Amino acid sequence: MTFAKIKFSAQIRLETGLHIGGSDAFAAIGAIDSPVIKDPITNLPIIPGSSLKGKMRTLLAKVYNEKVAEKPSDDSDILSRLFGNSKDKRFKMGRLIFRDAFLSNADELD
Amino acid sequence: TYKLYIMTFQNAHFGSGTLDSSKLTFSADRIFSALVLEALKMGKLDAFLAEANQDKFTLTDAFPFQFGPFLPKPIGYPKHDQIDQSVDVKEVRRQAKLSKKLQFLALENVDDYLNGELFENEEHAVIDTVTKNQPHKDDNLYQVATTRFSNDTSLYVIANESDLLNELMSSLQYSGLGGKRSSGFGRFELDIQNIPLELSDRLTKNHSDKVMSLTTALPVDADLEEAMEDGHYLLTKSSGFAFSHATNENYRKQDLYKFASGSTFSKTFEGQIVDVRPLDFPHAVLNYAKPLFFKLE
Amino acid sequence: FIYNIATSGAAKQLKARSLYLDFMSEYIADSLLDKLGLNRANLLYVGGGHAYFVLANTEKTVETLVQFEKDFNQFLLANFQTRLYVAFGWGSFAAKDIMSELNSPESYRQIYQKASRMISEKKISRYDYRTLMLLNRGGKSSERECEICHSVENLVSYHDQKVCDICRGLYQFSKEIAHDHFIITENEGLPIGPNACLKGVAFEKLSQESFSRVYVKNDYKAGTIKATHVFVGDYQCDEIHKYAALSKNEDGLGIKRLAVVRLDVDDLGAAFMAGFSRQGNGQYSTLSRSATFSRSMSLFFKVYINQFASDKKLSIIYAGGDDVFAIGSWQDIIAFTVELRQNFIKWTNGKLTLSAGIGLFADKTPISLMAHQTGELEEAAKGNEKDSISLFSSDYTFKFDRFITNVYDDKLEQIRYFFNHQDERGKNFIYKLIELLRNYESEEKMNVARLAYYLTRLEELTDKDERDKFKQFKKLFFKWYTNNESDRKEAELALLLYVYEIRKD
Amino acid sequence: MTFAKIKFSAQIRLETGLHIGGSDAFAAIGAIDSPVIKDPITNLPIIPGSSLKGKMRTLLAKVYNEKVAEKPSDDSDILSRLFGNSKDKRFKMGRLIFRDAFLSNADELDSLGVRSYTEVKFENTIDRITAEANPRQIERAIRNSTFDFELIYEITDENENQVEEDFKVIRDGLKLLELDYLGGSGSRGYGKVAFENLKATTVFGNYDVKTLNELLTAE
Amino acid sequence: MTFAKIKFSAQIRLETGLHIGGSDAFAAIGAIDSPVIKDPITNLPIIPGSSLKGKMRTLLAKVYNEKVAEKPSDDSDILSRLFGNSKDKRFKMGRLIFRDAFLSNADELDSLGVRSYTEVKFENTIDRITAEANPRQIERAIRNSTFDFELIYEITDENENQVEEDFKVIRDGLKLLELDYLGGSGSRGYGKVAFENLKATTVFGNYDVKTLNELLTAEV
Amino acid sequence: MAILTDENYVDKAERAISLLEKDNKGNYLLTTSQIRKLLSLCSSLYDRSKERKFDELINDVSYLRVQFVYQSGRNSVRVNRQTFFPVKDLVEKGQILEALKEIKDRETLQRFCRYMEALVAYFKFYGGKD
Repeated sequence: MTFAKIKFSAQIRLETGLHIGGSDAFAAIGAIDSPVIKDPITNLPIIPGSSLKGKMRTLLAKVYNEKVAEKPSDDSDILSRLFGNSKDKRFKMGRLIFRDAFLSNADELD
Repeated sequence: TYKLYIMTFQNAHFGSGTLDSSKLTFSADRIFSALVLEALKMGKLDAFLAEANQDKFTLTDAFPFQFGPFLPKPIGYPKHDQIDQSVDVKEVRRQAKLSKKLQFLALENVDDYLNGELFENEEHAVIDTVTKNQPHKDDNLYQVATTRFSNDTSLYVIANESDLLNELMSSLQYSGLGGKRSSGFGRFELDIQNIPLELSDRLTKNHSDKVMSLTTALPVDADLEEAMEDGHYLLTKSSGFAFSHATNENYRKQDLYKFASGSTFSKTFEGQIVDVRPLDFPHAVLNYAKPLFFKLE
Repeated sequence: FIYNIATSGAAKQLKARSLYLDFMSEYIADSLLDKLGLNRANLLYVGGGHAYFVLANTEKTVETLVQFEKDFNQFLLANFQTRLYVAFGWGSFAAKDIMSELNSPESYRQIYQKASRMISEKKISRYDYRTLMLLNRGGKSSERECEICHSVENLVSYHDQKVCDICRGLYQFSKEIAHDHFIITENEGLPIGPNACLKGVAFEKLSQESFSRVYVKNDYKAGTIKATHVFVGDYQCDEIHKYAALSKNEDGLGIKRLAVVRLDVDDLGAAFMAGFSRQGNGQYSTLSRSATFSRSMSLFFKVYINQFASDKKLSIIYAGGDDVFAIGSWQDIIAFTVELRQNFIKWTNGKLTLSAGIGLFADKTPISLMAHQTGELEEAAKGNEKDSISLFSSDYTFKFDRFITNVYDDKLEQIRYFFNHQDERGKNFIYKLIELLRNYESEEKMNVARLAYYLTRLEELTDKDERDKFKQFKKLFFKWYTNNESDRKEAELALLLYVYEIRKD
Repeated sequence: MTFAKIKFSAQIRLETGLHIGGSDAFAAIGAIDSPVIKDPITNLPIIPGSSLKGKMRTLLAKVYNEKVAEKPSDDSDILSRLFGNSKDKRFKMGRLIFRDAFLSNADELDSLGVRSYTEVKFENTIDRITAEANPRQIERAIRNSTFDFELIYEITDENENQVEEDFKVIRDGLKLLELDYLGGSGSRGYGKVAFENLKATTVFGNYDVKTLNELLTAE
Repeated sequence: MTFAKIKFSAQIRLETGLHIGGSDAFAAIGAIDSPVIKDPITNLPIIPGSSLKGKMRTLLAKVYNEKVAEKPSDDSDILSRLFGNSKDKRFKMGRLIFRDAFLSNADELDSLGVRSYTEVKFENTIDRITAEANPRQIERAIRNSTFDFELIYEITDENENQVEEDFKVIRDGLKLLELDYLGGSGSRGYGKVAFENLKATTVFGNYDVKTLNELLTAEV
Repeated sequence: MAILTDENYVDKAERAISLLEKDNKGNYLLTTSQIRKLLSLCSSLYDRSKERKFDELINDVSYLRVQFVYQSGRNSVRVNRQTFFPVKDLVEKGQILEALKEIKDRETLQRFCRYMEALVAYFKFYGGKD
């Protein structure tokens, strides 16, 4: 009925390290390694909300579907209702908004 | 008869009877009314009226001025005595259409056109129409045509060197001329020049030879018959709604048929500052139809 | 007189005025013939207010000519003031100068010439001292005017609007255009002449009215009533205010704009005067050949144009002699212009060409402004050595055959075939294409670079199945852009027409 | 006190894209579905004086009109004595003679490196029940373009005691127009102008514009 | 009653890479991208007032409507009188004027050693059956960019309760824009904005905004 | 002698692009993904030259030259049992380093940026992939 917004706030702690990826646009002159995605200003590693949303949708698609799901637009009611669906007028805008995750314990790490 | 008043325009709308039309050049009645209104609003109306009633006063229709005084095509002188050609009818009709399309000659070649030479028009101004609306009741959509000049084309008028007329001209150059003057259209910048030596000897008021009127003039009844019995001319209507500060409602001022320019006549005549006010209304409307002639060959 | 209308309802007044002036010219011819005791056989040509007679050279004929001249000019001064003026001329000629063994081609033309010079002289010097002294008498205190032609004579109230007697007559006559029979009464109807008025009345009512002459419009059948047959171009698909909405198709495609076409055949007068003198060393110049040329021109431009307008959303306001004026949906208007000239070229065997101007306008625009802009475009087309078409601007002036062969069915067809298979991004790239086309002169080589980039980026964006057709279009458009300015302008016009066709708004 | 004319020279500098619009004959061929009004000759964006006059009158109608203005003919005396009024004796012709506005930094724009003097803004509308986006394109006179603004106020013997109130009205119109938009879809970030070098100079006759300039600029 | 105009001035500071987006036809000469819109003079990313107005109206339609709206013209009285309906006579002219938000702290960004004001985010899409990664790259604005945000509110014939309600609606719109994303692919971490130094100053007329400024600093 | 004049840089970009190296299948070895960083740096420097003086843009030109030199030798393609350097031959044939050396005022900077834009446009015109 009434409008509300619930903000799930958590801290993602890396048990092992994380290679999100991206291309060599912030790669150092001389580095041949595969770079991780970085903030254009602080050059700290980030976790883009696109990767979180994609992996969460792919994982939940093996549990809450009981179908084939050839394409993302074919997902069930329970998943297209949250994560959005481009081929359904009732679920074009999903109820879940992900946000880019930025470093917070840089001081502690130092 | 004395000066060569030039006025550089950038955007102007001289109505031809409807708001959606805009002529290239204004007639002498428009500028005379503008001067009368400027003198009335400044305070010195009677001085300008006394000057205008004198026979020394002169005013001509606006003519184009582009690196040389231009002039009206003489009506009735493509005469076959100097237009006889051996070309086929295709070229004859092409040159007749070109002559009919011509509206303004240059002073450097006026006599050349009288010799039978053929000339073409020149890029002076573009007649464009802009549509505007009234977003107060959201049910209005009007169109105004303008005459934005370019190619460094100005307009010129021939008037006497007088301190009053110069002052009224300088006050008029920041009041605009014709059309929606309080909307952008009509403004100009004044300059005062001397008549070129190839024009002052012909710009006349009195001989008995053939003289092109350079003004939308209406002869008095004494010499009207002699004017049309051996004359070539055109007729123009000076109708309109009389702008006045002493009525809450606009009144159609009396229609008037005047001889346009360049109407050729066998002799000179006298004009009239004619009252065209509707009946029973104290201050009148003055229509200036007074000749300024050009001597020809 | 026809095109000066300032208010809504301009449509009906416009068509009624066109038909009314045509009928006034017809009545001038008929009454002049009746005063001379002749008939329509002596009539060589009536059209556009221009008419020619062949009469007997006698002092009586000259006196009736000048008397009818004075009478009809007095009537026109009484009703239309100085707006309309009839001028008569006549040139005396002998039999010898119309043969082929005795006519001199100079003499042939000279026959017609004198009359033209006299008409021009009478047109230059119009009114005597009495007439202008009377017209300048003033003395009228009027606060309101007519809202259509701005007349002040005999204002009456109609639909909460002030109109003159003539405007009221055209208001009435616009509803009576749909009838086929038009009668000349003494007092009822629009004043067509001295003590004579025109009134369009249906057939079943014709027995209840007192008339002197009956005209039948667009009918080749000899009916029960002895009438004179006249032909006009009067196809009307719908009301003029609806053609803006009619441009849209069933799917909503098409700009909500109307168009006006003005078309003119070049050198028609030179065609009349010396078109036949080029062959046979001038022996083919007889009145018979000019008369059948007049009849062929009337056949093409008064009845055949009605079939050229068939099934099209347009109205032919004025079609007589050489001037054609039509208003409609822009697609049907341009279509009709193309078909009319193709059939004119086929009709005249390529001897006479046409110059056309097609102005594009919005809904509710004043009709006088419409006619003025379209005539300006027509004149701009006339300036391009004639045989030219000016579409929506003096900038897009093309040779007419080039317009048909290159613009409409060559570039526009390929642009349609391509972009009908494309999504929103490709259709949006048309605006970048047009902008590159317009800016070419300033930055020539940088612009050809930019165009190459845009074409191949859309190459890379096109699906694999549709890639090859894109390669074809990219090569063809690059060839158009780098060939010359003529193909550049033609491609720009084709893109403009296509973006007009697909517009959703 | 005798005749005078005072000219308010200024330089309108668009901070946001201006969309006065009004494509009729020349600008009608713009292929944009909303072309800005241009010069017929040089194809240069233009701010017509009618737009400035109308926007200034509608803005001052909210400040100097004690009664509700049902029609512009029923405007207050102060507004009708400057902008004019067709249906009264004294106020038939106004004291304000607006002028059109033409581009004056075209050479500066070329120096900056622009290719065209009118950008294309792409927008769209999102349906509420469905969510299909309908896109559209509208022209915009690019920002950092300057237009010459020139307004003349006439001082006449009869209308002399009202000079100060009139000057306040022009000030409050020019600085309201600096706060509201100038034509176009202004409620969506459009037509934001700024009057630079705002200077009043008496031109014909004589007047003490030196007291007016100090209260015109700055404050 | 009287006339007054109040200017809400703030700095839209992004916190994730905003991508409002334009058209590929008028993009730069660079490689494959979904470019943001840029000012033609300086080629810096901007936040047009149309995006802010649309997102604010859509978000306030979920709170101040009391009934679903099929069209913007079918909104409530408050949203109509604030934003404006073409189909309503009394609300034809909205009392809210939004302004384009141009880049503000380009000096600070340059001081931070940045070399471009727009970054390229590389993503991919993998099929659920074949797991083939089709790549893509899109354009984003830099994370810590700030934009000058100006919103002008006009007071005519409006009671004190009406102007207070409009202030509350504007505050809720700004809070909802903070809690939602500005235009772009915001379901995947885009367009998150925060309004800094948000304050209201009466630029025209005389109106007291001490309590409005206090509640603007408190609620934010 | 100036290597980039206002009336020849487009033609030079054409000649350079048409002269690039190729494999057996007739495909360009250079791709826009290799020169993306250089294109972005050139574009950013171009739109920074409009409102900022050259005397405080020397660092950007220096970095741009460093990046061109680096990307010339960083990337390579192994074909036919030998290694090709696409950006290196692009720089050598287009005389990019020579235009960079002659950048002294604003007009030369903008001319070099437009030359790079013409180079990429022409490279994409002749079948250059992404």
